[PDB]
Amino acid sequence: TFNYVIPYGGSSSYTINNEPVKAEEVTVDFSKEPSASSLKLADKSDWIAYTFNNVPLMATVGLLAGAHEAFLHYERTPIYGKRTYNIIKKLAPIVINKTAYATLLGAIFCATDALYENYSGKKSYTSGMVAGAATGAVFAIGRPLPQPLVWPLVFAAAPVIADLFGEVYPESMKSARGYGTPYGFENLDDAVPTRNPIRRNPHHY
Amino acid sequence: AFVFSTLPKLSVLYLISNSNIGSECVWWGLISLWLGSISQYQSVFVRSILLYSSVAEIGLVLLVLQEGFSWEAFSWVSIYFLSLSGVWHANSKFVSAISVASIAGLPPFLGFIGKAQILKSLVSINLGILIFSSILAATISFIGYLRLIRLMYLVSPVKWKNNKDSSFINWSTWMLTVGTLPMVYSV
Amino acid sequence: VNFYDAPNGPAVEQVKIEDEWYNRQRTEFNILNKQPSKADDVFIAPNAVVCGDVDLYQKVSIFFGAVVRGDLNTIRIGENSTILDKAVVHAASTSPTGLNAATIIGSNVTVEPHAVLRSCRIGDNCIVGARSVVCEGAIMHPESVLAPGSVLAPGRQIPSGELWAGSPAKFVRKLTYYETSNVIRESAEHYYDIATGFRNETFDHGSAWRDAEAYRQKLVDYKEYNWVNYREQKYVMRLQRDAAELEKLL
Amino acid sequence: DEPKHQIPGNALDNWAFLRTYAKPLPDMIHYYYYVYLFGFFFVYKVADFPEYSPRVLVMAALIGSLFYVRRDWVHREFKDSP
Amino acid sequence: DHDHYTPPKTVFEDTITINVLDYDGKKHAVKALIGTPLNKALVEYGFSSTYFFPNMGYYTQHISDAHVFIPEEYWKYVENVDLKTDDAEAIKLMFKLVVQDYQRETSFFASYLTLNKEMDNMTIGFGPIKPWHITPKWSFNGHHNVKDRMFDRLETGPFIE
Amino acid sequence: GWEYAGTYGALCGMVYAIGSNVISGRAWFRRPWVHVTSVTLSYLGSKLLDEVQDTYYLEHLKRVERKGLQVTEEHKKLFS
Amino acid sequence: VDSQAEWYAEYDKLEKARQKRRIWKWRDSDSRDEYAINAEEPVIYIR
Amino acid sequence: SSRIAGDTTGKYTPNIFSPETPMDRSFSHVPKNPFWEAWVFR
Amino acid sequence: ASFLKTIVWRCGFAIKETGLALETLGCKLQGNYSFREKCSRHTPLTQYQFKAPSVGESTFVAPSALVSGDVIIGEKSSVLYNAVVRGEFKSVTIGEGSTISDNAYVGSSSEFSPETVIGSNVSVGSGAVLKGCTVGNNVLIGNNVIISEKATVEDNTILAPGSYVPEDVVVKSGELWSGSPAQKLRNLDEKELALFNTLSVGATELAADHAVIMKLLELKQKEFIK
Amino acid sequence: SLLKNYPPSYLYPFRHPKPEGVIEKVLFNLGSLFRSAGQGMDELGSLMLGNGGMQESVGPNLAYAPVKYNPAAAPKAGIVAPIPASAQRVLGVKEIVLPSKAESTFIAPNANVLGDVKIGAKSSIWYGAVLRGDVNSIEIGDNTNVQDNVTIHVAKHSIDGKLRNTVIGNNVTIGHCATIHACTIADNVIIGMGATVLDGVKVESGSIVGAGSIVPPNTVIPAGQVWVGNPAKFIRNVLPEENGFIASSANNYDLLGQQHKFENSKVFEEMLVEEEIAKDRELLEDKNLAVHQLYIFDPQTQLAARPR
Ligand SMILES: CCCCCCCCCCCCCCCCCC(=O)OC[C@H](COP(=O)([O-])OCC(O)COP(=O)([O-])OC[C@@H](COC(=O)CCCCCCCCCCCCCCCCC)OC(=O)CCCCCCCCCCCCCCCCC)OC(=O)CCCCCCCCCCCCCCCCC
Ligand SMILES: CCCCCCCCCCCCCCCCCC(=O)OC[C@H](COP(=O)([O-])OCC(O)COP(=O)([O-])OC[C@@H](COC(=O)CCCCCCCCCCCCCCCCC)OC(=O)CCCCCCCCCCCCCCCCC)OC(=O)CCCCCCCCCCCCCCCCC
Ligand SMILES: CCCCCCCCCCCCCCCCCC(=O)OC[C@H](COP(=O)([O-])OCC(O)COP(=O)([O-])OC[C@@H](COC(=O)CCCCCCCCCCCCCCCCC)OC(=O)CCCCCCCCCCCCCCCCC)OC(=O)CCCCCCCCCCCCCCCCC
Ligand SMILES: CCCCCCCCCCCCCCCCCC(=O)O[C@@H](COC(=O)CCCCCCCCCCCCCCC)COP(=O)(O)OCC[N+](C)(C)C
Ligand SMILES: CCCCCCCCCCCCCCCCCCCC(=O)O[C@H](COC(=O)CCCCCCCCCCCCCC)COP(=O)(O)OCCN
Repeated sequence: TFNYVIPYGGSSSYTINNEPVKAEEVTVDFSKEPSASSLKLADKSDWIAYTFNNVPLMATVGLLAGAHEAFLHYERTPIYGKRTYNIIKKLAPIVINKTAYATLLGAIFCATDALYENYSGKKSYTSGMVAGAATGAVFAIGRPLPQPLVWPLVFAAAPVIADLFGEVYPESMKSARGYGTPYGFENLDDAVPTRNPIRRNPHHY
Repeated sequence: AFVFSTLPKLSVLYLISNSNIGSECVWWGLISLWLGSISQYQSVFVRSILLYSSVAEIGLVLLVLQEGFSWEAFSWVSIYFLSLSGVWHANSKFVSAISVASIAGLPPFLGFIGKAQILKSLVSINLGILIFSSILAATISFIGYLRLIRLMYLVSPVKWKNNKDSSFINWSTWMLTVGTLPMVYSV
Repeated sequence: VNFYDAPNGPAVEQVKIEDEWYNRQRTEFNILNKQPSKADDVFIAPNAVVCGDVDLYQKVSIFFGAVVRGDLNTIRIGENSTILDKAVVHAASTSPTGLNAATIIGSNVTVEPHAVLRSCRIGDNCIVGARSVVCEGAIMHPESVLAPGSVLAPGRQIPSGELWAGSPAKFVRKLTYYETSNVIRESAEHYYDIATGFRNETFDHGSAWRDAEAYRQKLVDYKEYNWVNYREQKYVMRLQRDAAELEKLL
Repeated sequence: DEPKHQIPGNALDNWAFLRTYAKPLPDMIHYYYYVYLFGFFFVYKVADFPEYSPRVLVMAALIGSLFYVRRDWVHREFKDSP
Repeated sequence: DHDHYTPPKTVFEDTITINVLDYDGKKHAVKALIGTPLNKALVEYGFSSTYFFPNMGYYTQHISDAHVFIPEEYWKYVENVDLKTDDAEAIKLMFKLVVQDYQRETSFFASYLTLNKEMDNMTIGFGPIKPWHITPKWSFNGHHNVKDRMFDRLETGPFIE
Repeated sequence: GWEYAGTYGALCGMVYAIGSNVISGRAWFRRPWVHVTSVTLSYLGSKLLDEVQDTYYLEHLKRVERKGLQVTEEHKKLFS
Repeated sequence: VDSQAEWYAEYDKLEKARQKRRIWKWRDSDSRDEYAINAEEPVIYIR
Repeated sequence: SSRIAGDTTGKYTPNIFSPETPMDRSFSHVPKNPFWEAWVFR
Repeated sequence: ASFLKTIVWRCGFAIKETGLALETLGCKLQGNYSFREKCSRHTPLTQYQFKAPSVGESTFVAPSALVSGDVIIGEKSSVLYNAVVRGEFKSVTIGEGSTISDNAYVGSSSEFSPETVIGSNVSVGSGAVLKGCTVGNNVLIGNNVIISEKATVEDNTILAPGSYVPEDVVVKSGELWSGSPAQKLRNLDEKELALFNTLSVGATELAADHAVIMKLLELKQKEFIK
Repeated sequence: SLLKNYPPSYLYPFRHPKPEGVIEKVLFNLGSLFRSAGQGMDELGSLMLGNGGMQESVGPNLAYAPVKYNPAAAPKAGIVAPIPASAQRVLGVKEIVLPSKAESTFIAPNANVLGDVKIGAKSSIWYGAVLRGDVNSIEIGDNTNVQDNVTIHVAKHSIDGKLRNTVIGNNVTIGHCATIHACTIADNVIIGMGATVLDGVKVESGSIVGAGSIVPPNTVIPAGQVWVGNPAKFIRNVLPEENGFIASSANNYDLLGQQHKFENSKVFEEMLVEEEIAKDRELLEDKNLAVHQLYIFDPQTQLAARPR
């Protein structure tokens, strides 16, 4: 409007609908659909199955962290001097404990997420928040004062961030095209494509 | 360090774009973006700041190039070359400041156009995680570039060697300032 | 006479002062191994003489008649410091105090006309008055002013924020906040503006060479000009000296 | 004289704590070799990994960030003992 | 009001000499002014550029530091540093990269000690330093055989060689 | 394409001459020859850039028409 | 000063620029290997 | 002990070497307090 | 106006700079590198932009002396060797019969310096620093006398060698002043008052002899050049 | 030198030898055209610049400068020399007194030494020093250094017959910016920087005059005394070590004078050649250049000495 007399923006009729018009005459899709593996892992029906399918990721991350710390300890120890102690006995707890703690935290998160979703019966943000909060509570069992408040918050926030930018964002902005005519405005006289642009072939790596 | 951190990249980007060498995985560019930004912020030495900036940016550029945006990577590499030339061949504080600003992506300089091409490409693919990471990592990188600006004009008197060999350096600084308006069509 | 171990070599041909028909004084010249260093915006007046290991920082102005001799030791002039007319800056080989004998001049220091500074430390934002002598080992602390016609005896110190005057310099008054913050810096900026003005009207190679060239051309036309390979003559001279020194028995 | 921030701790105790970083420093090549090797094998393996939910991925990234130990931390605390 | 003015002391009165043991083992008498940091006093005397290293702090690289051994009696005059700040990060980095094993309980950095009247005739020694690198221009190979002076280096600090 | 490329280029050449003088510590008016050379070269380069951009715009229009984008006469007018 | 003409001219210029941009944004893959998407293009390969 | 720095006629000069303190803008500054300054810092 | 003169100066300077550059290029093409000789580029009467030193016909200005900016020198006056007369910032005026001795500085180059006025029959001693001051007629300045800005020396006065005249101090007529803070010593005797003219005429005679010798030096230089 | 095939342009940078090639001849003629057009443009610009036209000329050599010979008062310190016939038929001066200097003496080009000035061997007149012997003779002894901006003056003896010549003894140091009138200085004296010695003052041997001190007229400073102040007054007697300092200072300034004489005396062609030597020293600092593998260069003159 760019005036001071009437409200800015506009209004669209709710009664009047515009019949959908295809973006192009022929649509070629270079985006592959989700794999059967993805759907299997995503299935939260059985909490135990869901947990056991998704823990490998947490275990791997714990193993990488433990390997990192163990290597740092091993690198410093001197080869030239003989050591009374056994290095593996010193280093094995590091890796084992890190992997176990990571797996336990990821198990708690996955279990609570599946159990809440089943009990509630709906896929919602709350399920992620309560799983994160429970994981952060387990993380901060014996930590000083600030940490009990901070970790349940950071952990609860992480599934919120994942849901907003991993699931809601793409579905929200699926229609936008970028070529031909703007999604909403097809009356405007813009070049109309016979086929959609294919910027890349479907990936295979 | 300057010639081998810029020139080699063009060949690899051309190979990737022309030979369809792209993967569905976004972990490597996301990692490069975050690691580079955090390491740039925690680095005391100025050479490490400049080296980690290239890691972060080339991670983002890798993510953009996998999705088919060849034109934007070829324009980015040229702007990045011109931006890096004046910071690396440091002789004048002003030339170095304009270079750091262009690498940072400030709008009056050509560096803004180069970063804009990548960011514009990112919004087309519509991946939320990449956009969020990009914004936060860019802020962290900006703090490192502000550190560089602080070191030159706000910390202590600065005396540098009089290496008066600015072959293309004056031209590069001019091309950075002036080039924004001609290349505005791209973005 | 002839220094044979000089960095650039011995002098093949040396002209006597009696034979010179024109003034050939150079504003910046190297004394043996010691080379003066200057920034791009340093103004050295044609009359001024700067020799030896003198480091001139950015925005340093050397006005007409000033001699900055860095033969005995190093002289460093800080940013935006102006040496005015007929002011001599010199360095002693050793100081009486026992500290470094370099003449270090800080930033925003104004050396008024005819003031002599030798082997002294002048702090930032200082003014040395006209006909003021700062002797070897005297340290002037920052934000201090020495009044015209005053002598700082060897090994003495002027504290910060104070005006000193008298032949045996003594405390006069404490400088006000405004004077220290603004007037001292402003004086250096004014003299910088004057030097910048002088620099804008100076040509890279002024048309003073033409007179010497006319003589050289006349000689060339009358075939008296000779082409001398100075580099070869320097090499030959050094070889001859080394042979002679080896031969000498005492 | 001007007001200044109070520094917690005694001067000699803080300096002693700072001096625990002055230890034989390994070369970074040893770490880099292993990271390059395992990273190459990891990239090859990653193509075959099952597709994970974004939420699980983000949680794994959080856990990895929390469990990552800075190289300086191990360096300061490393003791050659059982 | 109007109390008695205190005339300043002459340089002779306020010069303290410190005996500094160099890397080669020679003892040098370094005359110094009270109120100056040790690093500056050492730099002015005329020690080589190899004996000093830039302070490895985010914004302190212009300062040139040295590894020094301080006698137990003068530990009080060293300056306290807050661990939760970045000055501690500077000190930790210099210990990790420069001092390394050559560390001793008496090891300190020159910048954190300020010369005073009570430090007259103090004996200090340069502590051994490991090869370090920041930029190709600012580095130490490990050979103390250059005969230049740190004073003669006009460039303030490292940036880009 | 751009109808102000020549003017922009001349002004930018001025920007080069003044900037080069200022960076080196000289005043803007120094080295007058540099000013004419810079102005002419920048003007020509700006013009050349505009033709290059137009040429690649037309190449793109040809390519898109071949692919199957049903560009109208007015659209074919947009790309000079 | 015909304000109506100026407004319509400015709007037209912006609309033409938007159309040209959208036409420009229609970009297929230019990979040399990707012969399928670019079958109609006239290219010669020296290899 | 004091003198008028300002000159309305325009012939103002800073007598940096004057024994007497100029009555410049610094004359009217308020004296600070060690404890008030520390309170401000805190 | 001033803007027109500035534009005219900038145009002429640009043309002269280009001409000298083209001459240097011609020398480079010929292979002659005489342009790179660093010789004394000192000019006795330097001009800053359009402000040039006005000089009388009978005046003697030494070659080593520097008269800069708008300096009006009256007839029968002499600026001797290595004397700096700076009138760039503000104008400097020298009266009839006045002599500036060797290694003397007269100038008005401070930011707030008043216009320097020098009266008739004023002899400035060797080493005196005069900054923004008015000197009256028949005044003898000492060897190292420093006169600060805004100080006025009245007629028929002698300043003893080494005296420093602080700012806004008026030296009265018929008096002798001395000391770092100049204070009146004694009233001038009649012989000193009469001595001023003799000193001035003697200086003028010496200046004439120096001028003749300087002309001889110019003829010698001319023989080599032409 | 190892090689004799060096390009002529390299061997004679100051002036290239006469052009021999066709291309070189064309370049020479073009250079002549460019020089003439440039001088024309220079003159046109000088017209716009106005009065003076910013013209520059070579300055006279005032280090060894003549003074008008007085038939009445014969020269005492300097020699008298005839002036070229043409100048005689124009100027009319039969003879001119010229300074007298020993071979070892160093006189700065900036310095102005005029008329009746006798300078001893190993003495140095530094930059900006004006020594005027127009009216009376000035005598400087051996190993005496007149520093920067010093003015030495004389007067006429007058009816009284008071001697108004300036005699400076051997091993005397006159500090920077000092002004000396018609005074006598004995041997081994240091005059401080800024000190003004007025007429009639006798400074005895071994004394030191302090910096910025005005010694009142007709004052005899006794031997081995230090006098400082605006009205110079005795403060203390010279220490035994300070006599050694005096001698050391004189000897050091003698060595300094020799070094400065050496640097200043080189001819322009040599100075240019040395500038090229220095530039090539800077370029050749890098030791990974291909030319370094071919030969080892002489350090003082960067000419190939031996193969590598
Ligand atoms: C004079 C006419 C010029 C007008 C047009 C030019 C075309 C005709 C060439 C005529 C020569 C003029 C040179 C101008 C352009 C250079 C191109 C070129 O030359 O080849 C192109 C031309 C054909 O290729 P093409 O036109 O590009 O089209 C091919 C396909 O379309 C596939 O190619 P494509 O990549 O172009 O595909 C279209 C592309 C769309 O691509 C484009 O839209 C390009 C946009 C143009 C940007 C221009 C900047 C590029 C920088 C290069 C500067 C030119 C350097 C000159 C080098 C050669 C010198 C002759 O779509 C894409 O998505 C691909 C991405 C492309 C890269 C992204 C563009 C961004 C570039 C970076 C910009 C960032 C800004 C940085 C700074 C900016 C500040 C203002 O080749 C030839 O005609 C023959 C080459 C012969 C050259 C030398 C031979 C002559 C001498 C022989 C012996 C030499 C020895 C003796 C020496 C003699 C002298 C001593
Ligand atoms: C047997 C050999 C030993 C190695 C074992 C394995 C060998 C490698 C095999 C395969 C390697 C490929 C994959 C490994 C990770 C990729 C990184 C890499 O390889 O670079 C080379 C790297 C060395 O490179 P460098 O350039 O020499 O070192 C640069 C640093 O400055 C180094 O200097 P620095 O360590 O002294 O400084 C560390 C600095 C460096 O900074 C970083 O680490 C940046 C990384 C940040 C995230 C990285 C991207 C995350 C995206 C992951 C993508 C997958 C998920 C997809 C979606 C997730 C969306 C984000 O970070 C820190 O300051 C410590 C904090 C840790 C992260 C900071 C973020 C905290 C956020 C948490 C918020 C909670 C606080 C709230 C309360 C606060 C109160 C106010 O080598 C390794 O570190 C490998 C060790 C493997 C341990 C990784 C632990 C988990 C791995 C996956 C989790 C993903 C997060 C990454 C966390 C830490 C990774 C460094
Ligand atoms: C914008 C959007 C972005 C998109 C795309 C952007 C585009 C990208 C690329 C664009 C690049 C732009 C930025 C780069 C700029 C290039 C760099 C640059 O500016 O120059 C660098 C370079 C830097 O010079 P430098 O800073 O002094 O350092 C070099 C050292 O001297 C080192 O010394 P050296 O040993 O190396 O000496 C070699 C060289 C360097 O030597 C020199 O530079 C010494 C000075 C040369 C002599 C003075 C020039 C004479 C006339 C110039 C006119 C100035 C007018 C001002 C005052 C008016 C006077 C009446 O000598 C030369 O000049 C070679 C050229 C041959 C011409 C020489 C003159 C010939 C006689 C005059 C020709 C015609 C007379 C007509 C009228 C005459 C008077 C108006 O400048 C030049 O080399 C000058 C080149 C040509 C000289 C002027 C010739 C103009 C023709 C006369 C005017 C007639 C109207 C012109 C139209 C018709 C033409 C005939
Ligand atoms: C549409 C254009 C916009 C797109 C941008 C990309 C297209 C480029 C268009 C313009 C390119 C201009 C490049 C500017 C280079 C600047 C010139 C230069 O670098 O000169 C050097 C050249 O230095 C050299 O090394 C010279 C060696 C080679 C000289 C030139 C080679 C010419 C080969 C032929 C080129 C013609 C192209 C061939 C056919 C296209 C001189 O500098 P120095 O002397 O080393 O130091 C300068 C010192 N100071 C400035 C401080 C006074
Ligand atoms: C950058 C965003 C990060 C959040 C920052 C918040 C502050 C961090 C503190 C940590 C707390 C954990 C994160 C909680 C934020 C979510 C907001 C709570 C609101 C809420 O509980 O409703 C849920 C939906 O909100 C939602 O989950 C969607 C709301 C989106 C979050 C807010 C977006 C803007 C916040 C940015 C503010 C400033 C940015 C700087 C950080 C339930 O929904 P339901 O569907 O489950 O219904 C129930 C049927 N069972």
